[PDB]
Amino acid sequence: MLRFVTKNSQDKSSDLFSICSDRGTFVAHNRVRTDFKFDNLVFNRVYGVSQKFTLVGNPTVCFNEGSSYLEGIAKKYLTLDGGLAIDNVLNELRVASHAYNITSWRWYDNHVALLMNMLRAYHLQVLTEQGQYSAGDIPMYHDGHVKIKLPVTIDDTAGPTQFAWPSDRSTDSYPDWAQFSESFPSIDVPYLDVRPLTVTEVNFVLMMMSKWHRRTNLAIDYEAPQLADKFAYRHALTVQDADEWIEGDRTDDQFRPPSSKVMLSALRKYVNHNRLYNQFYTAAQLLAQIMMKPVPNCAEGYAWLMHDALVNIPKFGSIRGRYPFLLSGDAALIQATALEDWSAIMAKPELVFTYAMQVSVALNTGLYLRRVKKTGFGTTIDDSYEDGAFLQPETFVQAALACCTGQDAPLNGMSDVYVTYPDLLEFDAVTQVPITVIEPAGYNIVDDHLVVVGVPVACSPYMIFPVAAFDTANPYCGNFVIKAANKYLRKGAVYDKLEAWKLAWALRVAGYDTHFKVTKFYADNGDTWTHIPEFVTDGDVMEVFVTAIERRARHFVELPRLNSPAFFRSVEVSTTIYDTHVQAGASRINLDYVKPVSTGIQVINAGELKNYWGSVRRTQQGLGVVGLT
Amino acid sequence: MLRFVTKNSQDKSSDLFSICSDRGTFVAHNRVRTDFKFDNLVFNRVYGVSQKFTLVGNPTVCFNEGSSYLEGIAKKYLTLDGGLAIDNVLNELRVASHAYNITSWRWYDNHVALLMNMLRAYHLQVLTEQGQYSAGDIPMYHDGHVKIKLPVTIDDTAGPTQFAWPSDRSTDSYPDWAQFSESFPSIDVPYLDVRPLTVTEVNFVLMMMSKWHRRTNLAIDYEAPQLADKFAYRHALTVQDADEWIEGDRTDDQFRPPSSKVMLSALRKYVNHNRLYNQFYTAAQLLAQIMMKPVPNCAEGYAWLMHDALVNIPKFGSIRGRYPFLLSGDAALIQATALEDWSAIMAKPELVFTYAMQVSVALNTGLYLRRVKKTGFGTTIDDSYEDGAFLQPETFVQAALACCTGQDAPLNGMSDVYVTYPDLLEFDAVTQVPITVIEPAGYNIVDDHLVVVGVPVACSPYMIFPVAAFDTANPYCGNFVIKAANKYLRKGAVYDKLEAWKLAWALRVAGYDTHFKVTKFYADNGDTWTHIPEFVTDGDVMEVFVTAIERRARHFVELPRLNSPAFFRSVEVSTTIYDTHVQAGASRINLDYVKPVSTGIQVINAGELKNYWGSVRRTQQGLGVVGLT
Repeated sequence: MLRFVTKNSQDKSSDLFSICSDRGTFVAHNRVRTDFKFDNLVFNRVYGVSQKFTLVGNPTVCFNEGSSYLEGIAKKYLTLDGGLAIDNVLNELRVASHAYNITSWRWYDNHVALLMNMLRAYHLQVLTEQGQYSAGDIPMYHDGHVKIKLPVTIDDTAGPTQFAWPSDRSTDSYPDWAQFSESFPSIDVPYLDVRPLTVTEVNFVLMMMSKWHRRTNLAIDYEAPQLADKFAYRHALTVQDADEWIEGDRTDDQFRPPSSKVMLSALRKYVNHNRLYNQFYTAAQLLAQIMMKPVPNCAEGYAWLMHDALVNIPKFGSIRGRYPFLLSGDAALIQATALEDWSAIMAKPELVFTYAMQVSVALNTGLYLRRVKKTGFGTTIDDSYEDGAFLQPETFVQAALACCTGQDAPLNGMSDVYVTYPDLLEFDAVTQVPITVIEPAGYNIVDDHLVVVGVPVACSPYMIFPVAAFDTANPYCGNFVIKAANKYLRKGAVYDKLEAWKLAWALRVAGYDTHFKVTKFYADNGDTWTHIPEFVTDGDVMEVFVTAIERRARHFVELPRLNSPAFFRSVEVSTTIYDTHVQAGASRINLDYVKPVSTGIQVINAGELKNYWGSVRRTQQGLGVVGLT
Repeated sequence: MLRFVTKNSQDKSSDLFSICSDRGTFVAHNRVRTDFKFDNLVFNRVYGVSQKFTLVGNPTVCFNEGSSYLEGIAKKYLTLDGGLAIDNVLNELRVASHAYNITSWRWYDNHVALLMNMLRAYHLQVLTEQGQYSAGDIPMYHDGHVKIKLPVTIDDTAGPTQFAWPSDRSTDSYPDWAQFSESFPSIDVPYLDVRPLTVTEVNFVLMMMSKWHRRTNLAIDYEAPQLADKFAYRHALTVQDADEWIEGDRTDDQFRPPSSKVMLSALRKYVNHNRLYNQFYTAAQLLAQIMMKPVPNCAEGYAWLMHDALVNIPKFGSIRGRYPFLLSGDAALIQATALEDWSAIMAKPELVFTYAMQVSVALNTGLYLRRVKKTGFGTTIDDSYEDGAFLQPETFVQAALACCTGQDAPLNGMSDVYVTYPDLLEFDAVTQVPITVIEPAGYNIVDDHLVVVGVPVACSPYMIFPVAAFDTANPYCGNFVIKAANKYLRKGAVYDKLEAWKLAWALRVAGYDTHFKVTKFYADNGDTWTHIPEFVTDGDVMEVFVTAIERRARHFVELPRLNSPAFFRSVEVSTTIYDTHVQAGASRINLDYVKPVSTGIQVINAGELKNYWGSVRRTQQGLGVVGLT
């Protein structure tokens, strides 16, 4: 995850932003300078381009059965090829079978749900103490023309301002827990080791073991039942503050949730003690992938925002506190990527939020990129693009990321886990958008409802600028030249679709709107980005007519008559970012703090694609899932 | 003096401004263009920077005893090494001793006070006929915050609008004068030869022989008693118009002071006839050095303006009209610098005023430069800077000029004459400034009084731009580059003090104010120059923190986030002057008119440092008084 953010070490550094949001949303400002080079002299415009992101979401959770993983177990009981040694654990058990039949049969170690719960609680408490925790509210689209407003399940103003405990006292049951220090396990039941945790951190862990009530519209407050019906924890001291709060003995005031630092320390201690590096890596990946979506500045863009995601979080199971000697020894085949990403998150916890911000934009753009690159602008005859990585729900987000940006998207590192949108597997997926009553201008409104085909572009690429989405030079590349039209006639300046869009974008930045035929280039002011129109994607057309290029009221850098001969000059456009700052209502990272803990940790760089330890690579032939090498 | 103004012949030319001032002060406008070169393309801002100068002053005069000089005497009675030949004058006297005992013993030729009186009267009459002669008035400092207002000894509005005679009729006595044409002197008393002067010019000379009453706050209207108690002038015609005005015979209307042209012609005739080139050169130097001070645009800057100067003008004595044959023959060892500067002033009389304007700025800046260069920003361990030229009061102004600007400051050319500030010999000199009652912002106000240490910078260098005050590139140099910070941390962008000031100045010009720690950069609008803050001078600090660089209301050329990595670009700044004009309420000079009169004038380029015929040179080791070579 860290390498993806740093673009494989851009000058061995990158930048991060902490989580901040008001009313469930936050703007993401930018400052850029766009050049215009014609007549061998340079003009420029410095403009502020913003981008709205929202934390509001309602994903569908699926706490179904999942496989077991024993990576953070001592090297002498695990093995790369020999796997789990049941003979060694029976010998060291201290007949054998008499313990086998009791509990030694399950072997269902998996804490992904617990780690995800602790992470989302940390994020929610961060928002709480920043004075910004509240019920979500999706923004409205006021543009004089057709207006969009969406509902929320919980009202913002009545919504809670404080992150209380997820579960509600005196309404639902809790898992039955009791401290357990016996060497010999007695009941087949998850045993989780929390020995080195303080009273408050172990209290927080076992309280988050309970079930989760949703009290807000945010995407990370999803519903979650109790991870285990019964369980026991390996701790020297018997903790019952949570138990006292379960009954009326402890009041709400005296059992307030801890501060963000305490939850972060609890998570660090838990993962370090149980050697849960890969499991936490998967948990962070999933939480970031479900974190948020970008608020569109166009009308048809909200169709992407209407969709809800489906997540496969595995059912919880912990065999690490059953036997004290499991963790005695260096951990077995811990992935190097997991170690470095874990060190990066623990050093800077905002890395997960920044990666979520990058991944939302990359995925939303890459879905459009794949719906276009399948047909290749309609000059691909067969189906030899091999976009099949989009099919299996696990490599959905990874394939979208790889298609949008050339970088290797990081696989989830875990089997039967994914974040997927089932209804958007196919690119000819129609969506309906509830729409208020205002006269139209060619937004193909049907029965007072925007009909949207496929998935729309809903964000500017200004947080991943070198995206290289297209092969040719374009605004996504950043620097491009504007060439003369293919041939000039009465209708005017036959232009190829992609080059026509490039010209339209450059003129819209420069202050001239353009008129097309087979009518203008509806864009956004705040975000002077002009999203690619449907004439590029439809593939029925290959040349387009630009009739007239007019002057907007907000004039800017002056250009000649581009759409006519003897007056056109081959201007070229280059933009650079001056200042970016995610405000609402930064922290530099370099590869100096990446150095992971290698003391008593066996590290394998190689991975097997069966467990999804790899990275999907986009090539010209198409996407492709590649191992970690 | 001329070479100092022309910077040793800048393209063999320079520029001058005539004296002009309203209410005792005059602005000094400028127009400059500041560049900003980053991303291989150039931005610029063209802004008007002004500077206020005031003629108001109250120097302390000291008409004490001084040495005698016989330079403009015939070559056969003076000698470079043999000196005054008393045998030759006794032979040519036409016993000898019988004339010795009478008058031939004194030999006290010195007219410096008379020449200075005629020059200041010329300047005052110029101001009078320009409709700008009035009582002085020091400007007030209105800035919303703490405000400064200073008093004046004579009220402006009640102050006279016309330059009347210095002395007051029917209040004080006058020197007793009578025409004298005898070959044989009778009484030991100064005898000054005014033979070729007209009636009005000789009248003006002998009237200025009287004592001077101050009727204005200007610095050149200083008090002066009558130069000689008794004297007689060598003139063919007995002039008594001044005598008639002494009594009631002549009214005020009929004895108005002459026009500026008449006084200038009188001075030219007097100095040419008596061969007073060196004496006039010293008089012009002194008058220019006391002319004026720059009005600061900062608060603590007025402390320099509060100070008063101490001047050593020698007591008058003239042995040149005693014997008609003294001036018969070519003059003896006249300095070449004196001749060329005399020719330049007579051709253009505004050279003295322009040199005064240059010298005020150079001296005020160089005092700060020496108070800093002694410690070398606090990385000099010993006292091996050899600033001892500042100690003796005679080479005070010269040392300040040499320290500010690399050019050789011209020595006074005369012994026991100086313009000096006794209390500012030491750089740890505290001064108090009367201050009006307004809430503070960190101007260390004590008991409603600005406490100021040392001497503050009170002027912009825009009239001497290539100043080269500092060794490194800086705004004083004009062109400099802005480098990356030494190292970046949470507080932000460790910067060396000098480079931090360079960055602050460049940003303040560009429209961004900057915040420092160990708080901003208080500067002036009208004069966008930002004076060097105390963190540069204190020498306790060597690195400074720049926290944030904000955008002012009056935005200008846009720059990226300079104080952060991945966003900083090494901008470079260069400024050039577009138009300068000294307005209130120019005259080009080239080295074509410099050609001095060499007919019957013996000229020596070499000089002896005993009589202060040299030029103090600043080197890296320190200052140093160097002869004329």
